Order: sequence, then C-alpha cells, then structure tokens
Amino acid sequence: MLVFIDDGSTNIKLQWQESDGTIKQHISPNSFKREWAVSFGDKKVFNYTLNGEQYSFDPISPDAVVTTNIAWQYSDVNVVAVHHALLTSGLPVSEVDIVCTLPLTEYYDRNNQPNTENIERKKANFRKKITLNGGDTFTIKDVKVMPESIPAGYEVLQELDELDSLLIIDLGGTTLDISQVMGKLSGISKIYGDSSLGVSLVTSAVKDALSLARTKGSSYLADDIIIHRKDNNYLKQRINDENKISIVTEAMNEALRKLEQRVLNTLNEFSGYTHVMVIGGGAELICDAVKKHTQIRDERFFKTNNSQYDLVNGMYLIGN
Amino acid sequence: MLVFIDDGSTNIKLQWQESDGTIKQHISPNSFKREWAVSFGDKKVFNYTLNGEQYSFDPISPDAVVTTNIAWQYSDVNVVAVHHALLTSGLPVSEVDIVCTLPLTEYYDRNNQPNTENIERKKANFRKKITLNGGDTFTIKDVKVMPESIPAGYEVLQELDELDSLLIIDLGGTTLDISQVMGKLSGISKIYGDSSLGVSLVTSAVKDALSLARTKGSSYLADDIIIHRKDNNYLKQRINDENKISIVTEAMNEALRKLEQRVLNTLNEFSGYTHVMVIGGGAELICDAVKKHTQIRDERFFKTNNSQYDLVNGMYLIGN
Amino acid sequence: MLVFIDDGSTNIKLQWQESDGTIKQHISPNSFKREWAVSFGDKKVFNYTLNGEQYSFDPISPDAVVTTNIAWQYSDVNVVAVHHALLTSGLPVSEVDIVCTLPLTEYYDRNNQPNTENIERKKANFRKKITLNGGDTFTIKDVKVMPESIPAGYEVLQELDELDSLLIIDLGGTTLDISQVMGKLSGISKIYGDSSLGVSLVTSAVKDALSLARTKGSSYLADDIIIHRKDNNYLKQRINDENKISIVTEAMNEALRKLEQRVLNTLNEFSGYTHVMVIGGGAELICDAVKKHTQIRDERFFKTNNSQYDLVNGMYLIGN
Repeated sequence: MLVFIDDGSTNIKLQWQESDGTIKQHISPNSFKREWAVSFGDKKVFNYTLNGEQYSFDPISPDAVVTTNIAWQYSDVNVVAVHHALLTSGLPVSEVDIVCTLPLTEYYDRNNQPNTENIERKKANFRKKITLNGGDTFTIKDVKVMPESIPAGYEVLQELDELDSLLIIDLGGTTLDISQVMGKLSGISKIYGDSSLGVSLVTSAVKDALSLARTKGSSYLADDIIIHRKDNNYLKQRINDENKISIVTEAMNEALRKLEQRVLNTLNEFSGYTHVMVIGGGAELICDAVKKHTQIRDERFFKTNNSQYDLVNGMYLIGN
Repeated sequence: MLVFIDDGSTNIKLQWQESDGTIKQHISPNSFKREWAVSFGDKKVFNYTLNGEQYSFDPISPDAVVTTNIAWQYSDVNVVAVHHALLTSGLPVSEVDIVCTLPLTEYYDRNNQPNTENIERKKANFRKKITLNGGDTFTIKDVKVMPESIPAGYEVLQELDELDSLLIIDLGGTTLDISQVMGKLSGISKIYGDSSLGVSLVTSAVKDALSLARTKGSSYLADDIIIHRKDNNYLKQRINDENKISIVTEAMNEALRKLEQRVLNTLNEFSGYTHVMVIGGGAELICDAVKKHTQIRDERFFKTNNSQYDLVNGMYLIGN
Repeated sequence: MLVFIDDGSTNIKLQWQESDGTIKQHISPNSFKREWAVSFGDKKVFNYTLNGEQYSFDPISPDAVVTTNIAWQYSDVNVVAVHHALLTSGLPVSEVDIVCTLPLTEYYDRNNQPNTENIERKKANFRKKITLNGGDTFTIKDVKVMPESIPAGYEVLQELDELDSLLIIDLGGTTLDISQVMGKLSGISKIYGDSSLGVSLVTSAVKDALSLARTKGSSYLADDIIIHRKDNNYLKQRINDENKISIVTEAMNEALRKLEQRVLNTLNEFSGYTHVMVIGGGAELICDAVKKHTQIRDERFFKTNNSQYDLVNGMYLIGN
C-alpha cells in the first residue's frame, strides 16, 4: 500500500487507492501532547511510545487548532501524527510505503537545488519505531519526500511543453510560496518563500476595524466581509451601521493594496515564465493584480483552486 | 566527425554528414544562465562548468528569445551553447572538428581583409574545457571560422566565373549585410554592415499604427499585414475597420520607402559587380527596388531564399 | 526646506543645506516591519500608521541588511523609511519639499523617454499621510523625481559641451547601469540596465573557492582578496596555504574575465559617445578593460568615485 501524505502545519491529509480502484481521502488533526492520556474506560484514548517518550492524541476544539512551525516537520510528534492518521483512516494496519512533504524552502536550498540534508533528515524521522497501548500500529517502510506547493499544479504542468515554464503563485493564510517550474515537472528553475505574507494581513485589518473579539467566530465574520467586499448590501445586512461599513471598507481596501504590492514586488524577482498559475486560499484576492502585472494571455493563466485535497491529490497523480 | 555550426544571435544551427551519407540538421537555443539549475529529479537539467564559472540551460518561452550582441560571440556562454547543441543533436559524444561563424564586420576589418585577431580569438574560445553534471561532453578539436552572410550564396557563386563579381545583399530582421564576392568564392572585394537597418523598421511602423501590444502575437499580425500588403481583402478580413486599414497601409508604405532608400544609398557605395543576389528575411521587401536600381539582367539576378538552414548548409557545401 | 533623497535598495541617504550654508548628510536604514513594536519604556521605538496599516522601525544587525526590489519603490514601507530618515536626520519637524529616485529602467522606458506613469506613481506614493505614536511627523509637500545613476556624473557633465555625449558606466554589487547623456545634462540618448550583472559574480566565485561561510565576515575576506589580488604577499598572509592561493587566484581571474566580457558586450550596444565615465563599487574591476575597448583619450575618461553620497550629492548639485 502506497499512501500519499500532506503533513502540513495545521493537520494531516491522506490519499490512497484501494484494491479495486477507488481513491480515498482522509484528514486527521495535529493535536498531540507529551503525556499519557488517562481513561476510566469511558472514552477512547490513544497512548503512544515512540523513541522513548510517550505521547497521546489530545482532542481539542476544532476552533483552537494550533499552527506548527518548520522544526515540527522533523519532530517525534510529526511521526505520531502521521501514524495516528493511518490508524483512523480506515486502512487496515500493515506495512506501508509513504510520500510526505517538506515546505518549499525546506525542500530546496537558496540555490534552488533540493536540500538533500533536510530531505534525508525528514526520511530518517519516520524510521523511529512506534507502539500503541491496546493495539498494533502500521509499519512505515519506504519514504519519499515531495515539496509542498508544486504538486498542486501538476495537472496543469502535465499539458505544458517541457520547454515551457510555469509560475506557480500560492498565497495562503499566513504564507506566500512562489516557484517557477519547467513543463511536465521536468525541473525547477527558481523557488521563493515568504513566511510573513498572507491573507491574515487583510483579515487582521478587518478584525481590528470592527473591534472583533479574538474568537474564531469573528474570523468567519471577517472572512465573509472580505469575500463579499463588493456587495454593499451584504455588508449593511451584516455590519449594522453605515459608518462602520465605510470604516471597515477602507481599512480592507488599504490592506488589499498593500497585499497586492508586496506580492508583485516578489514576482518582480522572477522572469522567463511562459504560463502563470494562482492558487491558495488567497488566490481570489490577487488574481486580477497578477494578471494585469504579468500581462499573460488567458489561455496561459490558471486558477485551479478546487479543495483542501489539491496538494495530496497532486502528490498522488505524480507517484500513484 | 566534422560539424558545421551557425552560432548566431538567436540560436545555434548544426549540420553534419552521417556514416552512410545522410545529411542531418539540428537547431538549439541560446538561452543559458550563470547559475546552477536545481532539480528534485523530476525534470531534465543541464549544469555546466567551463572556465571556472558554472552555467545551466535556461529553457524559456519560444516567444521570449533574446537576441545577442557581438561580444557574445567571444563569451563562455557561446561555448556552452554550442556544446549543449551537440549534446542534444543526436550525435554520439566524441571528439569533433567544427566550423563556426563570426559576423561579417567581425570576420573582416575595415580594409576588407580577414581580421586575424578576431578569428583567432574566436578559435581560442572553444579551447576552454567543459564538463556536464551527470554525463560526459564532446571534445572540440580543430576549429575553423567562416563569415556569416557569404556562405548562403555559395551555390550560386559555384557557377560564376572567377572573374565575375557577385553582390550579395542580405536584409534581415534588424541588420543589413552586403558583400561583393569574386566568382567561385575566389576572393572578397568589399564588405559592408549596417546594424540599425532591417525589416523591424517596417514591422515597428505597423505595430505602432495599430497600437498592437508588445506580445509576439502582434508581431505575427504585423508580419502578416506586411506579407499580404497588396491584398486589401486579406486586410479587411484581419483589421476590422476601413479607417484602420488606410492608416496601417500608408504607415507601411512610408516605412517601406524609407527602407528602400536607405538600402539603395548603401548599394551606391558598391561598384564593379556583375551579378546580384538578394537574401535574408527582408529580401521580398527590397527585391524590386534593387533590380530596378542595379538594372541587372534576370539571368544575373538571384533570390535563393529557401530556409533557415541556408547559411549552415552553405558552410557545409564549402568545407564538408 | 528642500531635501534630496537617495531612497535606494539598501538604505536611505539624505542631503540638504542649512540656514547659513552648511551642507549636511544623513544615512538611515530600510528595515521596517508590518507590526507594532512594543516597549516597556526601556528602549526607543517608532510606531507608524500610514494608509491604514501600521509599521515600525525594526532595528537589525548592520550585517543582515536586506536588499529590496523594484516594487519596494512604490510601497508604503518606502514612504515610512523616508519619514523615519527625516525624523532621525536632525532636521526640525516641518513641511518639506523633496527629490527622490527611481531606478534607471523605472525612470525611463524602453524608448529611452521618461516613463511618466512610473514617475507620477512614485510622486503619489508620498501623498499618503503618516502619523507617529508619541510625536509629530514631517509633512511632504512637493515631490520631484530623478533617475538613479546619472546624477553621480553631473560634476563632469557640467564641463562638457551640450553637443558632447557622456557614456556613464555604473557597475555595482549586483547591477550594471549604463547611460549616454548629452553634455551639461541637456538630454538623454540611451539607457541600459542589467540586474544580473555585478561584482557579486566575482565575490561569489571567491567565496566558493575558499568554502567561506555565508557570514558577512567571509564577504569582507572575499572583498579584500579581490582588492589585493595583485599582491601575492598580502594573500599568503591571509589565506594560509600556497595551494589555496593558486585556486582562489584562478577562480578570481576567471570570474573577472567573464565580468569584463559581459560588460563590454553591453557597451557594444552603445555608440556616438565622446567621453566615458566609470563609477560604482565595481569600477576598479573594469576600468582597464573599458579604456582599452573604447580607446578613448585620458582627458576624456573619468573615474570620479569618491563616496556613498555621490548620488545624493549629485542630485543636490542639480536642484539645490
């Protein structure tokens, strides 16, 4: 069994192909604590032992998900989170070969060449043996690693000429990933990552202009205000105050301009691309500005955003 | 193995003869960058090391080809571009003798004598040793150099009397090369080069009158408008506006007159020729004006334009 | 008060004239972050508000200065960086008229005419109102814009004939700026910029041959090795190994040849100049090669490199 794994900063997504031919997907949390979870036998608990330390699944509010850092990708918890996903996936316990991920700037070095040191370190991490109290665990055999953003653009790359060059612009909640890839994924010419640029720049500007609480509830409100920014009636309906509307609107417009400018300034470091692709949760917010700035023709511009499984699905298409 | 090489300002064209007797041709790009191209093993990459510096093939849009200058002919990139062409030609890696080119005004000095200094410098350039990461490279042994425009007229020269004198007028996209050559290529009497005169004079006048974008797409449109200038119906069909047609037409006619005048004024510096030949991408645009101006008889006038391999093929015929 | 401002890619330099007649200069960093800097009242902090977003001075190691791109010249941070320089200059807070800069290829378009669109966009940028927490800020009134490299050659231009033509060759750490300017700065005939050609080509070749760390400390070592390249004793003293010396020396010599060739090939696109000037941090490295290549007489060749304030001082001389 070959399982494709998107072990990102907020959760674990799996994709694999069953005996017949059906493609299955699964998502699991990244919430684990460094201690034994006790049960009086009333609720289900997962107690693990990895290198020496013990760990347990720590179920928390789907509203308090913690975003992890780069170092997390080489930790014990990373390994436990993957094994836990396999255990709750539905797959039968067994030996499995896997493909996991490393962030763009971790997979590649500043010379745009694959950083062998990091990749090998990622692979060695899954060699640690794991046990589960009260049951058995999967056994990870072969481990391959893929960079994060690029697989999401494979479907498009597949139809490009190897001499063609695709500029993949991936704007997320808190980060920006840009990479120039040769047609059919026949090579990489340049990679660029910014960890302080994302949709949050606009979201925080909105939360601040409304004095919204820190609750995730205000996050949804802010998300909605951004989504429906051009529909003044939607807003009047939401924010009850013509004055608040004006205030939130210009704070939002100001934040978006700064967003567009910062993204374009980074794009100014790339050159030689023939096709452009914009993806990520913030794709809608910069779509127009990049199209105008790159002056690329419509048949050479792509917006393949579909779902949260885009990445792992792309990984699947590449190495199924 | 003897390989004939047209290492021009926009690409590299090769021609050689196989074991049996078949004549093969090849074209390769001039796009290389001064850095290591990284690959995660997904796409093909060519990483070279020449004098000390490293270089790599930089595949770019067949729409963004960069035209190189005279200095390029003596650079490291020139050498890398040739070795890269050999590597993708199909030829088996081995030692090879070659014949390359130098622009007309680089091959000859203002006294119409071969500029030994430049020629030797061109030859020494290919002495630099080159390595390719992950594979071996050809070894360049003997190097001969030929001037650019003149070989394209060899087939015609071959049938002229050594006492005859051929005036080769070669109008390209951005340059004009004129040379007076003794029959059978038994000597050169006069050379002349103009780097600011070419078909672009007419093409830019057309692009400007239509407000066409900088895209290569408008370049094709402009090329077509020039080609079909005498067919008003083709135009109406293309440019949808009777007023635009009139405007583009007179801008075009004005640009062509200026073109003809400037070319003729240069021809006024030549004398003593007995036969005339017009070649290059702009040959069709000045054919009539030169025939009328030189008053040469039809059996003494040639228009041997056939294809992009005219030059390298001529080089082949001369030294095969 | 009129303040001349060199808001470049690595810092901000100011120059102005005081009440009496003394000329003062100032340099300030370009390091700012998109967030509020907190202080328990122990250290000084600068918290700004510009369009809507907030920003703060982010003091960092004088060893980790980040080089900015073209887009930066039209950003909010650009405006904040200028206001911050004014606030730390010593000047009294007040209304001020200013002159700022745009890179050569941003100030001029591919037709060598001033790009009005960019210039106006640069000017409008400084119209955004700014506030500082705990104090007041300068008020920017009139804004004029000047191209980057050309003002540094004004002192020389002043003594040339308007019919004379000066070729200004400005080689920097990572870029090459070339421009042909009519005497007394009475017009511009041609501009050329290359963003991938600079002294770094030689510096990186040296760092690589010594396996020097990424630290700025190795950068100084590499700079010194280049500066004293012709003094073998200085080197033996520095690099302790006769074998390392030979290795670094030929890598360096190879990198310099490639540098010279690439610069000359670009110079081959210019013509009609009567005087030549070589400036920038890499001026010493190409001085001889350009003099030999252009064959210009000594009284027509200038090397006015003096200091980091050359540019802003030239701006001052032009519009004081």
